[PDB]
Amino acid sequence: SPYKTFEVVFIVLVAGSLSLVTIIGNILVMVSIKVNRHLQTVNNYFLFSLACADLIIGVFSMNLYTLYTVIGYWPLGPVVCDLWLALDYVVSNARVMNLLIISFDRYFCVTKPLTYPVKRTTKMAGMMIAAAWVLSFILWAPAILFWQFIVGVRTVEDGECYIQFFSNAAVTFGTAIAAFYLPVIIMTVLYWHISRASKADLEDNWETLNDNLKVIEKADNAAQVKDALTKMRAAALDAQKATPPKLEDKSPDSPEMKDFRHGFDILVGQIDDALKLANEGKVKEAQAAAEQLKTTRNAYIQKYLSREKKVTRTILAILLAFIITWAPYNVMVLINTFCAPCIPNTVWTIGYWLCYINSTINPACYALCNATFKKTFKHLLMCH
Ligand SMILES: C[N+]1(C)[C@@H]2C[C@@H](OC(=O)[C@H](CO)c3ccccc3)C[C@H]1[C@@H]1O[C@@H]12
Ligand SMILES: [Hg+2]
Ligand SMILES: [Hg+2]
Ligand SMILES: [Hg+2]
Repeated sequence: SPYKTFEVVFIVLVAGSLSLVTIIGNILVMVSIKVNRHLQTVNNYFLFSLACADLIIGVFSMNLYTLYTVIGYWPLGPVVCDLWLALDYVVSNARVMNLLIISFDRYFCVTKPLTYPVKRTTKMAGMMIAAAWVLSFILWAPAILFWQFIVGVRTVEDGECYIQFFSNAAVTFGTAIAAFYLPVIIMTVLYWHISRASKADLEDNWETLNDNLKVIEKADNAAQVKDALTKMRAAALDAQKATPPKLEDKSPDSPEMKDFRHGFDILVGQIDDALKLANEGKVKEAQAAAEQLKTTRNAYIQKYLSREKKVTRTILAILLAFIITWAPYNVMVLINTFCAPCIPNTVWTIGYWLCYINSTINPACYALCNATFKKTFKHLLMCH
């Protein structure tokens, strides 16, 4: 049997690789926040706790589950089985309520801007996270570890490992409704109000100008400099015709409004001088003209202040990675209520692993898309 042996070797290598990636990715996130004060924001306190739960899944949950399935039975005894099940459900429950914290915290920043942001400190973020881990422990740990003593008998036979009060299929489904389906519904409606609040005009023109200015700096060919120069110049004219939040509410004839438009008139003059050199053949000099643009922009940035579009996109990615990876297991629980043979044990293992995969791809939802995390990752990996 040369094939059944290769499947075991393939599974061990794939499981060990996923566990290793989950460990490294989440440690890099947690260490980056600790060593860089620029990453010590309220949002990253919630991501630190999220990466903290993902690290426990990669270290304990993934490895103990791989040993369980490869050997074919539970070899570590009943005590370690209860501790593993309790740790798995508490850490998972803390993740779900962590996503609820991120969703509600973002909801009150767009619906209560005159009240909530001033109440949004790292001490409040630490208390909400601490309360989430305490509530998760109280909900799952005593029931998983001590239900056998309440009923007075341990029905989990030797070599088996499962939650004892889940012997009733309807009980498992009620758990799926309260611990997964209801939270996902809440996070979906919360995001629906987030994207509708994002869907005012001054932030859209200034963000387009700054984003296309970076594209010129890191452009590989001549098509990326032409598209960025035109789309930025279009956004610069729409940002010039509008009035910024100026002090004292000054008329268009004021020296503040005249010099504000004059700052954009200098920028368009340098943009067309960069567009010229890009067509003369000095595409490298047009990229050197972007530094002159960044100087003029910085010389007249005192009239303006938004990365909130990226923040909303980041939350959606974190929520979708949670829904997509945890949905297959929960529909198996639903089908299990009326047809247990409809879900083979191989399908159960796959659905259980997909939930673990949520911890693997979670850092890639935000860390590999944020400019500050990338710079800190490079610094953590270079040899001093
Ligand atoms: C570690 N898991 C893979 C186990 C199986 C799944 O369980 C669930 O999806 C249920 C809701 O049906 C759930 C339990 C606790 C917290 C959140 C969800 C995902 C997580 C959770 O700890 C268990
Ligand atoms: Hg941790
Ligand atoms: Hg933790
Ligand atoms: Hg992702």
